[PDB]
Amino acid sequence: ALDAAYCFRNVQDNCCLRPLYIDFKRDLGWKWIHEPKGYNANFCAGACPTQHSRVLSLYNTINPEASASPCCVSQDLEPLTILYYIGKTPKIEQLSNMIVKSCKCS
Amino acid sequence: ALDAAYCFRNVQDNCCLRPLYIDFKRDLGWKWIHEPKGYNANFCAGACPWSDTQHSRVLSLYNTINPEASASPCCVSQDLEPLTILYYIGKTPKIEQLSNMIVKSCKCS
Amino acid sequence: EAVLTQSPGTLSLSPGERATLSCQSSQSVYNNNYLSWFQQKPGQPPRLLIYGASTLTSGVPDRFSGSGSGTDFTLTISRLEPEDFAVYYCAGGYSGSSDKYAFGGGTKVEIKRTVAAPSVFIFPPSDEQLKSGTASVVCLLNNFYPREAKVQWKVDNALQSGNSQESVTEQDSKDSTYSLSSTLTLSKADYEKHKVYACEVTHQGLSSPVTKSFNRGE
Amino acid sequence: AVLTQSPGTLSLSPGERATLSCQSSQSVYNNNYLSWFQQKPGQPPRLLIYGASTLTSGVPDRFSGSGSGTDFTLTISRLEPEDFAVYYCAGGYSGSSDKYAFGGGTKVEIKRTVAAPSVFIFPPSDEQLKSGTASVVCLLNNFYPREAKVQWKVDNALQSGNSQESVTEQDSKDSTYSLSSTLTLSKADYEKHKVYACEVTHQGLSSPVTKSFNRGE
Amino acid sequence: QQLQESGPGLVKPSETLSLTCTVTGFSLSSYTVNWVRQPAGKGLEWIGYISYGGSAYYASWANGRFTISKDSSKNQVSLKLSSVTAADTAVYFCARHMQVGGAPTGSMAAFDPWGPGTLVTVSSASTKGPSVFPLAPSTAALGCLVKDYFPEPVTVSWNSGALTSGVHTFPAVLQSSGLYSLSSVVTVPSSSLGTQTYICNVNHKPSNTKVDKKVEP
Amino acid sequence: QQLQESGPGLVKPSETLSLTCTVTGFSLSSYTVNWVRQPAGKGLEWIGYISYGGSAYYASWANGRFTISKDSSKNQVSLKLSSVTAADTAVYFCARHMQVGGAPTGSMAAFDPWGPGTLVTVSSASTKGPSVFPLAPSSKSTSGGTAALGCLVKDYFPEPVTVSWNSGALTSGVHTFPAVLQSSGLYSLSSVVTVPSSSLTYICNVNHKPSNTKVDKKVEP
Repeated sequence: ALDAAYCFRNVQDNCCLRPLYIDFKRDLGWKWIHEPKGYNANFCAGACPTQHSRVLSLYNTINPEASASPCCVSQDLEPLTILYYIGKTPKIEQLSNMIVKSCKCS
Repeated sequence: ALDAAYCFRNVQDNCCLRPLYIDFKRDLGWKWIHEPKGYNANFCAGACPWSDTQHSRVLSLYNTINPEASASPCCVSQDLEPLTILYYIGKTPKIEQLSNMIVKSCKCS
Repeated sequence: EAVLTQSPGTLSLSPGERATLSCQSSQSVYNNNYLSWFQQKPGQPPRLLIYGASTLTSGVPDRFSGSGSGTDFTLTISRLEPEDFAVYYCAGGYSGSSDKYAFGGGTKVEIKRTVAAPSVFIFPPSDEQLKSGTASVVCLLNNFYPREAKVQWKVDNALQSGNSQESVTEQDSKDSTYSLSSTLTLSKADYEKHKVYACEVTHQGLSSPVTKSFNRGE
Repeated sequence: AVLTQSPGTLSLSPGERATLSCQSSQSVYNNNYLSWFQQKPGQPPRLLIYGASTLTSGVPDRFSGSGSGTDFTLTISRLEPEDFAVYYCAGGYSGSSDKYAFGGGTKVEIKRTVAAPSVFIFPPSDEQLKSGTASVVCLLNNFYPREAKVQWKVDNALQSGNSQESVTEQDSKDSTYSLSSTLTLSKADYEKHKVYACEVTHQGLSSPVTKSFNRGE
Repeated sequence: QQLQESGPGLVKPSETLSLTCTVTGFSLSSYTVNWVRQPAGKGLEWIGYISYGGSAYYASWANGRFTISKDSSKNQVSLKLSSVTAADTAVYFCARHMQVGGAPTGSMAAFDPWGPGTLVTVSSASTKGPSVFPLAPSTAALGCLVKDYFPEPVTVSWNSGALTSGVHTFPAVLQSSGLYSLSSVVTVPSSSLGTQTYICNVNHKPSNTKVDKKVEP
Repeated sequence: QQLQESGPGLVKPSETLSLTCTVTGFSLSSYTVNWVRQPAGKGLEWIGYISYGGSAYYASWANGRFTISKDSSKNQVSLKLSSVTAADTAVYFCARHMQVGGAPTGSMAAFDPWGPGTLVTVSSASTKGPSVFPLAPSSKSTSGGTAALGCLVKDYFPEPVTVSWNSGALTSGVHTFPAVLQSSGLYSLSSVVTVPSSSLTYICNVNHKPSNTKVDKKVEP
């Protein structure tokens, strides 16, 4: 898969997961989160040399007039657990789809 | 929202659903498929100036605040649908459901 | 990858005659009908005539028609009009990761006329040109037919090679003939070394090669 | 986002402390996205300091940066002759366009003891005299300060608007300058006169020095 | 309904060629746009396309030297060609696929409309006016030899446009030197040599040169 | 770790400028590459970048005229400038962000390494090679018996010319002056050297890449 394990120590130019650390206060302007201060959001990027993308890739070779060319984009997303305060009361929340875990050419 | 109802009415330069008819024998070389002869697969294409997931909104915000922007968005599939087909094993008919064959909606990711 | 061979290279016909142009593809075109015909006039882009082997484009006269499938195609002009003398190209559409389309080499539809031997003329280098450092000897073959003609340069005895370039005009829009010029280029020093300069002309319309000559400094 | 660098120019002796200011119109990202560069003529800039105060690998200890937010300072504690350059600051910002911007630069010149130029005059070559133009060259070699008055005289007549000057950068070690003054005349005017003189006035010379030649011998 | 190619007249070898195709009356999201070149005296050669869907395809001979792309917001299709040689001298056309992409029926290798074409000349030679020489008569023939000019476009007329019959202006030839050369001739009654003035009017616009020569026995 | 700019050198007004920056020793998927220009006698100006992640960002003054993109399969970053003007004459540099993108600590507005820079002259004028003339040696009778000699490199366009002495063997005491723009629209410069008067073989190696000119002039008394 195009994940952290495959991509991170193997920096190449084709579609891959790329590291991105985001600081909540500095980068997003989200001043309310207590923990963590930031997190590894990551992103997908690179060249692209599902069944729909596989049929599009075959159609683009067989038909003289190709349709769309593939994009490097997020495949699997993961939640991020945070700690914030409502007054002086602690509140743990799982924020959905905050992290990209793997990429795809689509 | 970037579906056939919205896109196939006004040809827009920005991201969204594009019609595409695929003939199995002519376009894919899949000569063994008895039914259907082809289908409306569609595709996604166009400029992304347009924020579906929390991660996409985060990246979009980060790209404006950090001096060093990360990735830029592009037009890709959002909702997919299967396609049922019919083929024969000798004279025996076989019905199969192929998942994620049709693109119903697009997004900027 | 795919190659479209148009035959013949040149088709010489009179207005009113039937024209048939062939196009043969090395591999079958996509869907056996991805083949179009185009006409091209000088200084203009190509004009679309027929698409999908046999469908006439709007505004194209009915005298044009196309036929064929797979690898063998023909364009027919039922009765040639004067405006139909032009270069015609076929274009094929193909499967692949490259070479989605290809054009054939083209077929020139030329105006037919009688064999005409050229009127030959030789021109020695000008007084003005010798003043620089180069010498050009010009041989003019005026208003002939067919296009094929041979020019051999002869200095004293020696047949020349690599020091001449020839140029042909388009068919004249009044008498449908060609005119050819061949220029022999030599340096001022290489030119003063010899005396008799001759243009030997071979054409269909000549019984024996024609010679026009001068003695340097006449 | 505008970075203002001050002073525009500073001239200081080897051993002195150079203090360069950089004022950002808006806060730099994370208050420390400010870097310092040194640029020598015809060369790409050299990174010195990053993150307002972090010294780049191999950069001498005499360079140090400080400040946070909007007010930044580059200090060169014990100036060396090789430190002549134009110094630039660059800031990092949030935004849809101006992610980065450079300051206008501060030119640092090294002060040295006044040195008079060695003066040479070169007639036009016979090669050039075949064409229609005659170039007469005056060279002012290894002097300080940069200020120098060069006057051309052709048969004791002062020349005006027919000469151009060019100056080298300061030398890396001795801090001196060199200058060329070129008098352009038509070959016909050149061959109509006899004495060609270049008169040099400089702080290192008690009175002007003239270097001349006579065309012909 | 319209396409217009634009580019530089000349490119020096090894440099990169950039061409634009400005589109009017149709959407680039609906139609595939192609590049087709035509070297002097040769046939049409398909280079590649940028599809209605954004996919770029090229001829196998392209060897990755070409990039075809588009910008819908500007109604522009681009061609970028790197490491340009003399073999790249040609008229470059942009041609639209006849029909919209994606339907059960395609364009069937039809291209319509086409742009007028843009001439690209790859050469290290510099813009130079021609030297024209008479080709003196002894029916007689006479003419002018329009030699050593750059770039390609020259116009030749006789007697200020008045003489048109029997006029034959030959296609130019590219010489080993990189300069062009052509001849213009005219057959006239031998009896008119001496009373009828014969002058060849040569104009080379790229160098602003206009030279007219009398041709007499 | 290297960056190297390539460009046409001379561009006609209103035409498209196309620059290339060839990268060695680092991946474009790890680092952002910026374009910075510097007009003659002016300061550095950030034009924009193509980020490690593929995002292009430009200075406000760019006004859509610039396009910065990359092709990591060719190890190349590009800059495309439409409708050039005299105002676009400048040295254009390629400069990398100091650190890899996306790490908790960014590059902190630092750029390193930089390319050597490529000069772009926007002009209707054509390429002209120089004439190289000697500056015959002028000897000193005392003060160490030195002699100054040189070469005048006259009437070339566009800039630059490079001058060396005795194929690079002679470097001490060499003063190659900045080029001056003459009233004719062509450049001129002198390169001088001080040698012992006692030794009076000295050749000045002149190279004008735009016109493919290479002159080896022997300077003698």
